[PDB]
Formats: sequence, structure tokens, C-alpha cells
Amino acid sequence: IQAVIAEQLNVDAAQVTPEAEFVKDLGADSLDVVELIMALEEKFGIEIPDEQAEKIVNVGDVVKY
Amino acid sequence: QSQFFIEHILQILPHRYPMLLVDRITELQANQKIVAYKNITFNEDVFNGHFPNKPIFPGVLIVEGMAQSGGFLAFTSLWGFDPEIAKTKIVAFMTIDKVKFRIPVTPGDRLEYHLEVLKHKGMIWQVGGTAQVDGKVVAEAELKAMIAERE
Amino acid sequence: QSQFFIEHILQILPHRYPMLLVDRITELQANQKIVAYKNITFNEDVFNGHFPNKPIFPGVLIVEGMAQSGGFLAFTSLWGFDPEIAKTKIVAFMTIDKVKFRIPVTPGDRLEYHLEVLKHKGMIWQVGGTAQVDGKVVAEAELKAMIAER
Amino acid sequence: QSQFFIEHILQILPHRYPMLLVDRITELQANQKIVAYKNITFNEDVFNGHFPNKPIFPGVLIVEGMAQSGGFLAFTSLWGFDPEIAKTKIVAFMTIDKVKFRIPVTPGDRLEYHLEVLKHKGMIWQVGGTAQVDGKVVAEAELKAMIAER
Amino acid sequence: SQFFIEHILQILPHRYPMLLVDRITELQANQKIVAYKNITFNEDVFNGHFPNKPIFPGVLIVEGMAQSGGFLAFTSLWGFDPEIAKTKIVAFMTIDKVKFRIPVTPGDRLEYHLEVLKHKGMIWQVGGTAQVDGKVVAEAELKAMIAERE
Amino acid sequence: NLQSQFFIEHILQILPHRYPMLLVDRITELQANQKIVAYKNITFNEDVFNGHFPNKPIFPGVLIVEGMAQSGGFLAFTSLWGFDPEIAKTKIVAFMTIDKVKFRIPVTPGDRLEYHLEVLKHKGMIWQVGGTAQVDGKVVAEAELKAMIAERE
Amino acid sequence: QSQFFIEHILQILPHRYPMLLVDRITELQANQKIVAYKNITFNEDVFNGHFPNKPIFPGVLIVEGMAQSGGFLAFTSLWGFDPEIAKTKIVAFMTIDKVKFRIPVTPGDRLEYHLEVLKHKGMIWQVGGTAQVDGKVVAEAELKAMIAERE
Ligand SMILES: *P(=O)(O)OCC(C)(C)[C@H](O)C(=O)NCCC(=O)NCCS
Repeated sequence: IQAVIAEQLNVDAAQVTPEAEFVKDLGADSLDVVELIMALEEKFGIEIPDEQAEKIVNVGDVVKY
Repeated sequence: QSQFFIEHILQILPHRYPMLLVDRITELQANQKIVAYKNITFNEDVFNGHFPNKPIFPGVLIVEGMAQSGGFLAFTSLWGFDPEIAKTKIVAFMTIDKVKFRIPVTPGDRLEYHLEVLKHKGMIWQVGGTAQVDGKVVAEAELKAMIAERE
Repeated sequence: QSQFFIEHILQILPHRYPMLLVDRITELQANQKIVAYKNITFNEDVFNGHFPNKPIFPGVLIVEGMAQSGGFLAFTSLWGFDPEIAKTKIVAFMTIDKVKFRIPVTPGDRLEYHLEVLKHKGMIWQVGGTAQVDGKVVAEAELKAMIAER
Repeated sequence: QSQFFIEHILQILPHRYPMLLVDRITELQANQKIVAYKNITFNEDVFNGHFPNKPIFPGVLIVEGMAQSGGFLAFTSLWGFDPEIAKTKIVAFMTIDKVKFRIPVTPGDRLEYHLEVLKHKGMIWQVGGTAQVDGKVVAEAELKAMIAER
Repeated sequence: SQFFIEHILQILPHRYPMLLVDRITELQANQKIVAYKNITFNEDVFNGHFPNKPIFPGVLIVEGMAQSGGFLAFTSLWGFDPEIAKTKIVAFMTIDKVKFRIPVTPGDRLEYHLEVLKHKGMIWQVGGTAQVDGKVVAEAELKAMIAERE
Repeated sequence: NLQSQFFIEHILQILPHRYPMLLVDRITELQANQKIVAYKNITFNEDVFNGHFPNKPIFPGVLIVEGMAQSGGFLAFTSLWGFDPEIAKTKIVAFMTIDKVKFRIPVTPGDRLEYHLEVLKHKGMIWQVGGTAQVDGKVVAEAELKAMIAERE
Repeated sequence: QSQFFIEHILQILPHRYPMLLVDRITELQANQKIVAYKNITFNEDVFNGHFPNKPIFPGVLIVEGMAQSGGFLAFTSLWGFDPEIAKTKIVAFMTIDKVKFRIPVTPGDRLEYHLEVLKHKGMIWQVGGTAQVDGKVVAEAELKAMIAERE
């Protein structure tokens, strides 16, 4: 779940900590967010509506999903 | 239908000359796959420039035609054959991956687009497949497109 | 050769964009017949005018592609596939007759030209036949050309 | 009217760029004849290909300009100058016959279309005549068209 | 003193779609030139200027006057010399006293009437009118300098 | 209450010009009745360079003038009606006179051709504008234009 | 040199109107990187079709312009500015990957190409980078090409 968030946004998993917010801290694009979400649905099969999505702000908010 | 013709394509896709690069739909399975094609002829403006004395259909335009074919699958899977909403919508390339160019395409080829839905999610469509001439794969591509409001 | 691609055609005919209306020769028999085709696509500038919202390949351009094919037959029957000689000759079409338009041609069609020699004496060539889409006659015509020095 | 300018022509014919090949109508006698013309200039896309360094107006396009002229004659004979009805009909061309090319047309020519009604029987119109530059016949043709609904 | 498009091609480097002189009908060295361009609807410029209202752009009238003026300047010094023409450019420096009075439309013959106002070596000042059917549609005064193709 | 910046979709709603005679891509400053600066990007992918000239692409001087007229026309129209697309369709800006034009520097693919125009005289529907075309701060051309707004009728 | 104008580009690349999508090279380091650009203007035929009343420069043409910039980089890295050898070579692109489109490109933008060499070995070149408008990344791409003899 962390080597995934790392590889999608060209960081190193080191910076990816429950603290880090995708936009403000990892610099995720609108495009980057769309692709990250779709890549977390692929890794372990699941589905995350844009209801629930929108108010996911940091990696902690999804790691409980 | 069975086949869809240029008059139907024009009602669904917003693209116009010289960027409408699909001539006919030969197979269409909603949310699953589409087969379509574009005829390649010397009487196209692109061949003045690519290249003088050596007409070669540009690889990136093969990809564009795969994308328009996927967009036609996406429009009709979501909204059926609606000419009216089509006029308020736009297609936007998001990503392109795993592009291989294997064989040059030239005037006289029928360039066929074979695309299958890899994943779709509201207005986001991930398709992939091949482009083919005479049963041979001339290119491969995988892409994501968004249907967007023209506003 | 019997099958000529666009690179070979360009070395025989002087027509260029946007008046080169033959893409490929699939069959050629000296002094007998030729089979060739033009692919029809929406990505052609002619469809901007003929007609908005209803793209239809003009009938007179079907005839022109028949003339180009038949001229390829005449030239080839006299001098073979010789690009240097082709620079020194013009195929001048004098008459067109018995033109019938049967079915509209549209984008996505492969427009095939089937021409046979009806009569040739010296530099004078009369050819006739059909244009076909998917085994169906969409137009017919006959043509007479004289070949002269360029 | 007898004289028709391009803004009038555009309201009757569905043809647009690059297939509108009639610029002005100088005489129109219903059911009888029509005189129209197209200005030939180097600034046309067709001359890029026909031919490089030898600009010649393709004969088939002369014939298409004759056909557009005859269709204008046919339509206005039955309905006069009626843009509303014009959006309802097609002049569909069936046949072409007795075409002869006599003199090349080049940039700087005023290509005049002289068409007379040869037969009008129902919705089938048969027109024939000449194309002229400076009072000389450069081409001749007969055409058969059919007026039907759009 | 009659020059046709094949002659004009050999003197002026302009090509499609910026070659705006079809024919030179009168040429007096160091004195004047009369030339024209045919205006047809079959020109790409009318797609933009304007949709449903074809008007030949005034700046292209001036440009055709400049092209006719350059032709006169060059042939006055070197006659009809294609080979020296390849090495020269008529570079226009200033334009003055331009007046547009009558719109030019498809079907017009756009005549350029230019006279030499001043000639001193390679600096040429020409001026005159553009005309359709004996009426002045525009006026202009141009100054150019003949220089080496670089 | 006119904005100061306008983009191509705004330009399309005011000027009747279309491809290939729309020669303004973006408007960067606008002051009603006073001045306008706008620009056109010059790229090799323009049809005009097929003719002008083979192997030596050079943007035609008259098209520089034409792009300055279109900018002045945009300023004339928005000064009299604001940003009013529906009224723009009923009005044409008619070129009357051109004066005092000089070509100093050639314009080529890769240039950003800036139009700098100011009002020299405004008399009802008659507009006299004048200024320069510029590339990278250098004056590339000079011109003076008179136009008159009347009916598209 | 490090700056090349359109007449220099014409002597290296065989692409002609309407498929020459690089107007100027502003920086070039052999075997390292290239910075080039193309002006976007409404006066381009693409915009008749893509789309009516909403001109958006096609993403596949941004990629094509990145390829042309990379090809110029590859060629001049091996032979410098040599028009005579350029007549005998073609930079054939085999693969494209990892392309992303972030911001639409519209009339009036200066579309800049920023490419670096990721790997090269003889005739095999892999380049990668971004397309930029006003210092913002509007696209990114990675391309593989083989230099071959012209024919
Ligand atoms: P977010 O929902 O704001 O996503 C932004 C999208 C996916 C719309 C994208 O990042 C974007 O704004 N532009 C891509 C533009 C493009 O694809 N241009 C190529 C022309 S087909």
C-alpha cells in the first residue's frame, strides 16, 4: 500500500508516511489522484466511490479502507 | 446496429476534419470491445508532410484513431445513440502507455482498430488493444480517456 | 509486375495531391485489363464540400480515377514500368462516354477500378469498365485517350 | 431574376468548398437554358496536383461545373428562386454522355457553362451544352439528372 | 508583352497559396503593368473571410498589386530571365495611401493597374489602382527594393 | 465593464473572421477607446508558408497589417458594445484606408507577433488606429488604419 | 551551435507541412538534452477539427513534437549539424510509454519540448521528458527510437 503510493507519484516510500497529504505534501495532480485511486483498486480488488474518495486527504484516510 | 457508418460516427464523436480518423464501426459490444477502421488513401493532406516521396501514416495518428474508437465505445456505452448530449461532450486523452509500432501503414491500407475495455469508471475509460492491417498487428497501445463537458 | 503500390504509381503518373486518385494496382494485363482501387476516407478535404453532414465521393472523381487507372494500363502496355520514359509522355483524355452512377460511394468504401481495353491502335486507347464497392457496380464509364510527347 | 451571384448560388446548391464550381449565373431562361461561369485562378488547391509546374483545370471538374449549372436550371425552372424548397430537394445526377475535351483550361480563364434543356419529363432532366473560354468551345457534355426529396 | 501563369511562376518565387497574379496582359518596361487575378469561390481564403459572405480581403488586393509591381520592376531591368530571377527578391519596404472602395467577390476579375512613380537603381516606387469591370475597387502606393536572394 | 485579457474563444465570439483569416490568438491588454495589445503566434504549421516562400518561411507583411486591423476592430467593437456576441453577429468592421506602413524586420516561424495599437481618432463608428507590430520588444512593422463599423446586412 | 532556427530544422528533419511540429531549438547538449518549442496558433488546420468552437492542441501531436525534438537531439549527437548525412538517415520511433496529459494546450501557447537522453547505445536511443507552457508541465512522455538508413 506504500510501495504503491510511492511508485504512482515518483517519490520514495520514505516520504510516504500516515502524515503525508497527497496534494499538499506529495504534490499529486488531479490526474495523479485519479490514477492512484485506480491503482489501489487494482492491487487488492476493491471499489471506492467518489462519494467516499473526495474526502480522502492523507494516506491514513485510505489505509483504513 | 451491426455496422455503424460515418453519418452515425459524426453524430457521436465531436472530432471533425482533419482530425476525425475513424470511418466505420464493424463491431461494438457495450462496455467490452469495439472493432472499427479507417481507410488510408494518398489523397490525405497529412501525406504532403509525412513524408515527401514516402507516404507513411504517422504512428501517433494510429493511436489517435484507437482513442476515437474507444471514445465511440464509451459515448455509446454510457448514453446510447444520443446525438444531443454528444454535442455537449468532449474527449480528453489522459494517459498513453505500452505503444509499439511494428509495421508501417501506407496508402491503400485498411487500418483496423481492435480495442477492449480494460477498466471503466464513470467518465474514465481505460482501453487497450492493437491496430491491424490485413490480419497483421501494425501497432499496440493502451490508453485512458476522460469524457468531459464542452461548457 | 502485377501489383503496384503507391510508390510505383507515383513514378508513372504525374498527378499529385489532391488529384491522384489511385492508391494501388492489384491486377494488370498488358493490352487487356487493369484492376486498381482508391480507399475512401472521411479524412479527405473533398468531403468538406460534398456535402456538409452527408459525405459522398463525387461521381466525376470516380471517373477520374478510372481514367488514371486506364492511362496506367495504356502507358504500361506500350513501355512497361519505365519511369524515365514516363517523364516524356502525357496521356491526354479526349472523350468520356456512357457514364452511369448507380450507387453512392462514401467513407469506408474501397473504390475498385475495373478497366478493359476496348480498342487500341497506336497512341489511341479506348478503355471501359466499372467502379466497384464490395462486388457491386457503383459506376460505369468508357474513355478515349491519346498518348503524346510531354 | 436572370443574374445570380455567389450568395444566391449558395442558397440553392448544397455544394461547398472545395466542390462549389459555379461562381456566377449570367442568364437563366426557365425550362430553356443557362449561362454560368467559374473563374479559374492559380490560387486553387486543385492546381497543387494537376499538375506541378503545369496548372491545368481537370476536365472532370469542368463537367461537374456543367452539372451544377444544369441542376440550378432544373431547380429554378420548377420552383424559381426558393431557398426554403432548395433545402428539401436533391438534384441527383444519373448519367453523363458525349463528353469531349478540346482545349485545356488554365489559371486566368473565365470558364463559361452553356447548358440547354434537351428533355424534361417528370423529375428527369436532360441537359447538354458546352464550356467556353473567350468564345471558344473547350469542352462539351450531356447530363441526365433526377430531382428527388432530401 | 502577354505573360501567362507558367511565365509568372518562372519570375516570382511566390507559390500557393500566396501567388495572387494569374496573368499579365500589358507590360511597358520602366513605365506600367496591367495584370489580373481571377476571384473564384473555390479559394481557401473564403472559408474564413467571411463564412456565408465571401469577400476577397483588402490586404490580398494590395499584395497582388505588390506582386505585379515586383514583376514590372524585375523584367524592366533583366527582361524575362528566369535564371537571374532565382537570385533576386523584390523586398517591399513601405505601403501608403491605401483606399478600399468596393468589395471584391467571387466571380470578379481583379485587375492591377500599376505605374512607375520613381525608379532609382534597385528602389522602385509604384502606385495605381485595382479594378473590377472598369471601376476602381482599391488604390495603393508601394515602395520596394530589389535585393539578392539570401 | 470590459476585462483586460481575452482568449481565443472570446475572440471567436466577437470577430466574424475564421480559419484561415483569423490572425489574432490572444489579447493581453485592452483599454476601451484607448489602446489594445494582442498577439499571434507564428508557427511553421501554417498553410501560408507553403507559398511564402518554399525553403524560406516568411510571414507576409500584409498579414501583419491584417492582424493589426483585426485587433483594432476588436477594440472598436468592444468599446462601443462591450463583450456582446449577439450584437457582434449583426455588425461588420469595414477596412477603409491604410497609411504609413513600414516593414523593418522579417517575421518567421517561432516568433510571437505582438500587435500594439492605440486610438488616434474616434468619431462615432469611424476608428483611426495606429501602432506597431513587435517581436521580442523590437518594432517589426508600423501601420495606420481607418475602419468603419456598419451592418453585416 | 546551440540555437537552431526553422531553416536549420528543415535541413535535418524530413518532416514537412503539416507534420513538422518543431519551430525552434533554443538549447542542445550532445548526448544529454534538448529544449525546443512550437508556437500554437489558431491559424492551424488541426483546429478546424479538434474541436469546432473549442480549439485544443491534440495530445498525440504534443507527443509527435517531442519525438521530433528527440530525433533532432539523437541525430546531431552522432553527426552534428550535417544536412548531407541527414538526407541518408531516419530516426524511427518504435515505442512510446508513460505519457500523461495534465493541462490542455490552446491557441496562443508556446509549447516547449524538454527532452533528455535516458539511454543511448549506437543507433538505439531512449529519450524522455516533458512538454511545458509558461513553466508548467502540460505533458510528459518517454520514447525509444532506432536510427536507420533512409529508404
Ligand atoms: P482533474 O479531474 O482536474 O483531471 C484533469 C484532467 C484529467 C481533465 C487533465 O489533467 C486535464 O486537465 N487535461 C488533459 C488535457 C489533454 O488531454 N490534452 C490533450 C488534448 S486531446
